[PDB]
Amino acid sequence: AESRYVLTGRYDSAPATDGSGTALGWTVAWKNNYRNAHSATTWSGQYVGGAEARINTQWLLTSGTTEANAWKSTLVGHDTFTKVKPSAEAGITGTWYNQLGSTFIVTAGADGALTGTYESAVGN
Amino acid sequence: AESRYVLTGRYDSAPATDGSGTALGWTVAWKNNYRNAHSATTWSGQYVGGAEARINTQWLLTSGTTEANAWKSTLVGHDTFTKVKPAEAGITGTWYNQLGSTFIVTAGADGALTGTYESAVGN
Amino acid sequence: AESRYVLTGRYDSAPATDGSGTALGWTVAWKNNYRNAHSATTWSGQYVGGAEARINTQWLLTSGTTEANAWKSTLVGHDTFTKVKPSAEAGITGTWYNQLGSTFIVTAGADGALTGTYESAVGN
Amino acid sequence: AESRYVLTGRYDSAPATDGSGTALGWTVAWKNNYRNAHSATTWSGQYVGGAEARINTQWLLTSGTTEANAWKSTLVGHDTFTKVKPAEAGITGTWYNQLGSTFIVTAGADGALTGTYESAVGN
Ligand SMILES: O=C(O)CCCC[C@@H]1SC[C@@H]2NC(=O)N[C@@H]21
Ligand SMILES: O=C(O)CCCC[C@@H]1SC[C@@H]2NC(=O)N[C@@H]21
Ligand SMILES: O=C(O)CCCC[C@@H]1SC[C@@H]2NC(=O)N[C@@H]21
Ligand SMILES: O=C(O)CCCC[C@@H]1SC[C@@H]2NC(=O)N[C@@H]21
Repeated sequence: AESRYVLTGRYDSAPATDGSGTALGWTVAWKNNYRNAHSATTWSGQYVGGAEARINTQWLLTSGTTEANAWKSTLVGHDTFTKVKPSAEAGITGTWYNQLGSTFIVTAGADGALTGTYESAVGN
Repeated sequence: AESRYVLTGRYDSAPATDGSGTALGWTVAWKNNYRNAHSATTWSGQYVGGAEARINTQWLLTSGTTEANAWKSTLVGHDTFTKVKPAEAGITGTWYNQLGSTFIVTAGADGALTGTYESAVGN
Repeated sequence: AESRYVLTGRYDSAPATDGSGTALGWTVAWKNNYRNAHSATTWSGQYVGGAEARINTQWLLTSGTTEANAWKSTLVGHDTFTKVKPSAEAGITGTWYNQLGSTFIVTAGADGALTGTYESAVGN
Repeated sequence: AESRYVLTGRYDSAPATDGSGTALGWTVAWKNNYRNAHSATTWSGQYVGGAEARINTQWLLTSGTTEANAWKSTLVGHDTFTKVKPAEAGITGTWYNQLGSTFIVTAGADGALTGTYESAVGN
């Protein structure tokens, strides 16, 4: 769909069981079959499980630029994701929304893979 | 392999018709069959082609932490990759950064990045 | 005092009056007359005025390292500051606390200067 | 001066007795008597002394935005400074980064950084 973009990423599929979060990250390149922003975002963060599951992230959004403009190519920010209807695999897998109203649909594989789609409330 | 970790990511497979760079990113979770650092790095940047191609990145390395220690969970840095080992034109290939880490990547026609990463530091 | 560190920074002393925040930043080097962490944090952000005044920031915390360890010298994060008892000068000047329970006492000067003290709830 | 902006910051004035670098940071708000970009940059990094001294930094450039646009308010990058114009040992002096910007700084004995910054880009 016009609003959805592919994501792929990785997570720690054998996380510590000592109270620590589960490290993960993913990337969206902002091209789909409808639009192309010539940019890519990576989110790096951790999954915090339980009934009030969260994925807390920081992100880097790099736009393709000329070399002369490369100094201003990368935005930084932070997103917190809340799971709709809340193992790390089962914990992460599902639909999530962030504070902007963006939506993150993800499946976590047994091998550490993250796959899914992202819809941003802003940009593009 | 002991020192290699899986990566995946995405890149702009139809970059602007105008001298831009090609936006991209990828992730490594630092677990393999030998070690687990309970952490993940994402690199965000752009590929700059030509005679001496480069991938210029900034990265975020998040470690799993308690919520109380989350304030100190994330390192930030910057890596520049070239194909010079301390080659065909394009992103696909073997790249090395300023630390001597090895990034071996395949770029699929429709935007996928897949490969392996071997870090010269950490773990 | 043992818990307090000097800060200095700068703010836009003639900000846009079009709904935009007021850009600012400051630095703490984590040495006082009691402790030295051999590190420094910079906060970069904006002041959002009104009765529910906020300073929203991202920060970089660099520790002194050897060259071999420089790759792991810098932490990144984000702090949101709430004003205790809420011009940009008057708006910014006061006592603020962040989500960690740290406290930021600042005076904004007519020339764009920020001066004050910082007490961190964590680290050191 | 038209192209110079005020900076202040702080540095560790008693760095570790052990080969560390000296942690430091500074801020420029991009308002002077000529222009106002409604933005501020902070540089966080460390000074590495010796024969060819360096200040290695990462920076955050926040622009004043509406709250709705705050997600895109902050650029991040990295600057490396040397004293080579495109000198006495220490932080105090005139430094240049890879963009050709000029950072003129005085380091006070007890941790103050003061000076001016002229950017080769932006504004
Ligand atoms: O405009 C672009 O270049 C592409 C869209 C970027 C949207 C960003 S990604 C980080 C932040 N979190 C979101 O959910 N949306 C924005
Ligand atoms: O120690 C860890 O938590 C995992 C290894 C991290 C290595 C980092 S990733 C960013 C930087 N670039 C590299 O090539 N290595 C380091
Ligand atoms: O441990 C250190 O190296 C010095 C103290 C660092 C405390 C950091 S600064 C960013 C974050 N916000 C706070 O209020 N405290 C932490
Ligand atoms: O355009 C602006 O908002 C103000 C000028 C910003 C210039 C930036 S600061 C980080 C980077 N390093 C430099 O020397 N210049 C750019």
